[PDB]
Amino acid sequence: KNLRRIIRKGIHIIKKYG
Repeated sequence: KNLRRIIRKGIHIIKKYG
């Protein structure tokens, strides 16, 4: 995909998990 890092950026949630 494109802007994947940007697309998921706005989301960046799974990263705030653990």
